[PDB]
Amino acid sequence: MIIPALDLIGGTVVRQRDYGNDPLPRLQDYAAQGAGVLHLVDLTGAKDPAKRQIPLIKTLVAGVNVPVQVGGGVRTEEDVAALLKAGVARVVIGSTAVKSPDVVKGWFERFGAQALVLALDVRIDEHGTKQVAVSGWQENSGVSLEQLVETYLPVGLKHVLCTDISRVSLYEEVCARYPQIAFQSSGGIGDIDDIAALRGTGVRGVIVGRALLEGKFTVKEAIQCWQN
Repeated sequence: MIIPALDLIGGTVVRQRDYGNDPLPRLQDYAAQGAGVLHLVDLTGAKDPAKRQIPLIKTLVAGVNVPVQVGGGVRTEEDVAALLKAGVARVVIGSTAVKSPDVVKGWFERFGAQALVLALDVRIDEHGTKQVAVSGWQENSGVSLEQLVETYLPVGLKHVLCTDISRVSLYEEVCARYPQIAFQSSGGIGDIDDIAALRGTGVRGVIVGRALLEGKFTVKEAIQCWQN
């Protein structure tokens, strides 16, 4: 499916570039065009978990009729629980999934794999290895995408979000290798042709953010393309 995305700072939709303070009508129109899932990044919370935008997230989730996956500096069991309590369908786990796998495996056991998405940044190194990194501005963490995925398979891993931060063959490879996992792709979507390029790869979800904000195409057009 297409997964439209918004990044939020203090109630503001951002890319830094300001897109106004109307995230709810934006999300509602995404849903209205047929989106089955939405993606939110809480940039405020990612900078200070004490300022996690729980009240706003509550309102946004209550305001649409589709599951929303939400991430942004989720570090603790308590972060996960508070997001789910606010009505989030799935919590997106980034750096913590690389940093403390045994802890996060406990979270799978507690919350269920349907409630968790692992967001992994990947850069292809000199040798062609898919290296995991916790962010675009930090060095590789010393573990490959395959190795980290295989760490979580025994607790029923089902959802992985994969962002290529080095830049299709990448997604073809990992999706084929782990057909029991629903991979999402993130980044690199500049126009409708980019969505088409992902169609035969095995990727289950396509995160689309900035291209929607820039008016390159609509959610409806993205879905029609995806569905061929």
